[PDB]
Parts: sequence; C-alpha cells; structure tokens
Amino acid sequence: MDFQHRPGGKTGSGGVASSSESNRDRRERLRQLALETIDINKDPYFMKNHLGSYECKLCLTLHNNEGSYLAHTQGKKHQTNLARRAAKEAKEA
Amino acid sequence: IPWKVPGLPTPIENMILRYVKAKADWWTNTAHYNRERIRRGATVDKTVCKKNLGRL
Amino acid sequence: RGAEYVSAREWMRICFELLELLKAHKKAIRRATVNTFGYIAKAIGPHDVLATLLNNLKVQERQNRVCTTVAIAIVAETCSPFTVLPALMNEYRVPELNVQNGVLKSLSFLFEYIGEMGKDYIYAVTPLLE
Amino acid sequence: GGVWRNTEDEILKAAVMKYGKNQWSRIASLLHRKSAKQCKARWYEWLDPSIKKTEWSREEEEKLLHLAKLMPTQWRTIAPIIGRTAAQCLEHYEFLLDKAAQR
Amino acid sequence: AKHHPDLIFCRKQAGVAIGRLCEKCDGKCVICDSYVRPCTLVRICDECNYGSYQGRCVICGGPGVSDAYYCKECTIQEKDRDGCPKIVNLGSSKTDLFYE
Amino acid sequence: WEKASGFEESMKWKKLTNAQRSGLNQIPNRRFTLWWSPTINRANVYVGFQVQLDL
RNA sequence: CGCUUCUCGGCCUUUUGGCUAAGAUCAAGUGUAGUAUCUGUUCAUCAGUUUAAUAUCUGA
RNA sequence: CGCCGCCAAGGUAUGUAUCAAGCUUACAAGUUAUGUAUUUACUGACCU
Ligand SMILES: [Mg+2]
Ligand SMILES: [Zn+2]
Ligand SMILES: [Zn+2]
Ligand SMILES: [Zn+2]
Ligand SMILES: [Zn+2]
Repeated sequence: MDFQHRPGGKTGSGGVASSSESNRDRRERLRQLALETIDINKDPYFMKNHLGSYECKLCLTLHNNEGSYLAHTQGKKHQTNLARRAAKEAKEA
Repeated sequence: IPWKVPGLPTPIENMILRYVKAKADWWTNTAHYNRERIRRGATVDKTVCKKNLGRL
Repeated sequence: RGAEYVSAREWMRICFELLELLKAHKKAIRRATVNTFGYIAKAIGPHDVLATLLNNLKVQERQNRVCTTVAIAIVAETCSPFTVLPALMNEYRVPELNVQNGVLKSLSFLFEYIGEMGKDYIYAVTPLLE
Repeated sequence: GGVWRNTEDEILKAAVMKYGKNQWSRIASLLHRKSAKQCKARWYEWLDPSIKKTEWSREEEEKLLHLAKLMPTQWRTIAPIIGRTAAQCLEHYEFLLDKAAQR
Repeated sequence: AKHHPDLIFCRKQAGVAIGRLCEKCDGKCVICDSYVRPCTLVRICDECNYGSYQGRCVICGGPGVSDAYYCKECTIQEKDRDGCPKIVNLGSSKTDLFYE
Repeated sequence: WEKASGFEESMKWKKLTNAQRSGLNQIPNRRFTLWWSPTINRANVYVGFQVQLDL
C-alpha cells in the first residue's frame, strides 16, 4: 500500500449527505447570494414575507425563489412609472 | 495571459517580470532535469511524475 | 420489544438515518418507519428525536416532509401528549412555507389519531388555526 | 439539453459578479443541473458584458465578407478579429447576408 | 378514493358480504383512507362479490388478506350506512404504469 | 469463486466521497491473504518472535 | 482675510495569510391527478345572445 | 560458475477546568383584469 499517495480522508467525518440536505444548503446559499446582491445593488423594494418567498413592493408581485425576483428588473417597468410620483413630490424636474 | 495591468509604475512591474522569468528558468530547468530522470529511470515518485505531467 | 440491549446512543444515531430511509416507493416502508420513530421515542424520550423530525421539514421534496409529518403524529400518539406540542407551536414562527405546512398537517394527523383526547388542546391550537 | 433559461442566467451573472472569472465549480455548485464546462460555454458565449449581441454595423460586415472568403470555415478564428466575439452571431450574419444576396 | 378523484363507487345496496383488503392495502379506510380507529365492517353487494370476485380487495382488486373496516370518523358521519363502496373503475392509475 | 455483485452496474446511488470511490478494495487483498494462510504463516522458516493475538 | 506643511478625529476593499499538479477530485430520477405565481404578451353607437352586474357575435 | 532472507513513522484525532503516584531540594530558619408561449414552486400518506 502507498499510504502517502492515496486519496485520503479524516477520521470521524461522517461523509456527505443525500440530495435533501445538499439542495437545502444550496437554496440557503442562493438565498444568501440574492440578499448580498440586493445589498450591493441597494434595492429598497425587495421584501421577504412570513413564508420564505420574495416580493416586489412597488410591483406588489410574488416570486417563488431567488431568480424569479432577480430576473424581474426589465419587465413591466413601473420604475419609470414612479416619475409621476416624483412629479407629485416635486413639481419641477 | 499577457498580464497588461494599467496605471502601474514601470520599475516594480519589470522587476516582477524578471523575477517571474527567473522563476520560469528554474521551473523549466527543473522540468527538463526530472523529465530526463524519469525517462532514464532514476526516481519512481508519484509526486514527481504527476507534477511533471502538468509541468510539461 | 428489545429497547434495553443498547447503550442509549444507537436509537439517536439511527433516527437520522431513518430520514434517508424515506422516499422509498412501496408505502409499506413508509408506514412501518413512523412506528419505528414512535417506539424509538417511547424508548429514549420524545425530546431528541423531536428536533430531528422538525429538521426533516425543510426538504423541497414530497414523500419526505409528509412522511415525517406522520412521524410527528406517531411521536404525539404513542407516548403521552404535551411533549411535542409546544415545539410544534414554536416552529410556526419560522418564516418558511414547508415547516408551517408540516406543523399544520401534523396537527391534522395528531387530532385524527387522538380523537377524544383533543378536548383539552382545542383552546391551545385555536390561536394557531386562526 | 441545456435550455439555459433567464432565471439561471441572472443567477450565473450574480455568481460571476461575486466570485470571479476562472472560478467555475464553486458557481456551478448552486444550479442543480449544470456543470462547469457548459457554464463556461454560455458565459464566453452569451453572458460576457463585452459581447455585442446586437447592433449589426456596416464596417464589420464588409470586413467579414472578404474574411470568410480567405477561410470558408474557422468562424471561431475570426471571432476575435471582428470583435463580435460570440462566434455564432457571425454565422447568423453570414447565412443572413447570403440569403439576402440570393432571395 | 379521495386521492384519485376520477374513481367512482358502486353505491348499490349492501348485504351480508364482508369486504376484504389485500396485503398492500391492509388497514386502509375506504372513504377517508386512514389507518386508525376501526369501528364497522364493510358490507358490499352480491354483484361485486360473486364468482372470481370473492376474496378480492376493494380498492386494488387484488387477493384479500385481512377484513375491511370503516373508521370511527366514517361511523359518526354515517358514511358506512350508504351504498356499497366498491371501486369499479380504474383510470389513469396502475394502468399507464403497465405500459411504461 | 466470487460472483456476488462483481460488475455492480449501479451499486445504490450513494455519494462515494474520496476513498471509497478512488481507493483500492481491501477485501480481495485480505481474502487472498486468507486463502494461502498456512503458507504465508508457516512456523518453521523463522522460528523466533511469534505474536499471538488476544483470545 | 488668503496660502503651504504637520498632528488628532468623524471614515468608503481589509477573507482565515504563502506555495506546490486551477492543490487533487466530486454533483444521476421518474410516472399520475391538480393548483398557485413570475417572464413573454396584447386589449365605434343602436338591437338581442350571455353574465349577479359586467366582458364574443351579428348592425350603419 | 548458483542473486535474493525487512523494521518503523504513514489512521482510528487533541485543546481544556479538577483528583493520586512518578520524579525532585531534602534544603534557608529565633392601476386591478384577460388570453396564451412558458418556467419556478405547492398539494393529495398518489404510485411498481
Ligand atoms: Mg491526513
Ligand atoms: Zn388494496
Ligand atoms: Zn375513514
Ligand atoms: Zn358493490
Ligand atoms: Zn363573425
């Protein structure tokens, strides 16, 4: 046997889990990824509810997972329809 | 990768270039040497052979 | 019938493996394993396998969250009540869809399995059902 | 298959934005279907921000019409030469301008 | 059953024929499909218990092992004193799985 | 001789982390050493230090 | 009053260091019934049909 | 014309707060909404 040039491992490891804990940690990691990307992009309208789904607040729209929200930046542009609210806020440009 | 980074002073970058060139000279002169050694049959090390695969 | 021949650590380390024993498509395995959970909790107390059965409620997959919902019902019904109900009330505060659906379906199978013993617990889970 | 829907594409954009460029297994560990090589293929094909996936011009077309005659094949060779760099938009331009020259 | 809504019951008059359940569906209720609290034996008609249809399970139509039962939830709702709950049809379940 | 699951088409789709995937199988190397036991363990070539196990 | 220099603070990259072969490798699931939600998408005056009231058709 | 005689480290982790013997001096001392292309999720203890 070659004890130095074998694929080794540490004792008392337990291994790695099945698909359930792996994609659970994958969904939590994608949740943290989405939260840090909206933290860098500084989005004040992204909001999470009481059941782990995402919401656009000016949109008032649901999103089941992360990529459902972070693909909603191009369609139904109410972000340019807040120009009426800005005109109500200030009568001049 | 040609490593063209902008906004950088010339003496530190060309001393980095000659230092990585000296490391490249040592790297290739050791690669030729241990390739000749595992060609003629000097060492049988798995580390040296599996390193020399990527070092060629 | 043989829960005295161990070192009390084995029934705790197999109930995590009994989570991976699920998603087997025969319905006999999935109806026997909840009884094994119930007799495990009858052996070593319904306070350590309970956290395992509540951690089995974030899976994204079916046949693994309802098959531990039935296990929450069996740990509720084999040994005496008021040992699983405060934490089952507590897990609704966790902001996830699957754990709330799991605790509601576990209350469903709970009252379905106990029947006449729910006369004292209706006023406690009425503020959860509202 | 590789359908490559936009919900995974924007996640891959965020993963390239956070982690890096030659860092592919760590960002393919969060997609449930894709490996590193197909993510490399699409990111060097569609998701790089220097890709000019639209705005077809006059100068690059007249450049490539006597460049696809120097070599009839090798569209990936001339893809850094044109600057379109997608290596499949050149094929679409070539077959489209040969359909327009025949009609 | 309540799991597959396209299944219809027989709903004719119940006699003295005791229903049976197979080894795959032992302990299952017929209406609510539960496992606990048995109260009432299952009585089916003579047309669904005749000839080769004797000793046969109610739901899957396999060979019966144990006796069929009603739950107490079906008893106090009196869903046992209705017509005979023998499932006749079999559609979109255990049929296309034979072709796959 | 050995026939039980030699090819092993799909074992049961576990994870096979580091050593049970790429490392060598120890059970043929120990059953072969078990098979020539009196003539890998013979008493009278070196009759000196012998090491009996417990029990 | 303006200008140059220094010191103190309010602060806008700080990741567990560096190097060897990117250090080396890995990551299978269905089929049935039904539902919610995103993206894409588009919304001229009588008479009757229909509809809780509304919203398709024929008419000038 | 007659090679050659094999040990070990490499693997069942080690960082802590108490409790004797081993060893040590025996010493300094008053904006709701529709239609559809289309996913993502969710439900029925759905199923060999
Ligand atoms: Mg090690
Ligand atoms: Zn049956
Ligand atoms: Zn019932
Ligand atoms: Zn009948
Ligand atoms: Zn018409």
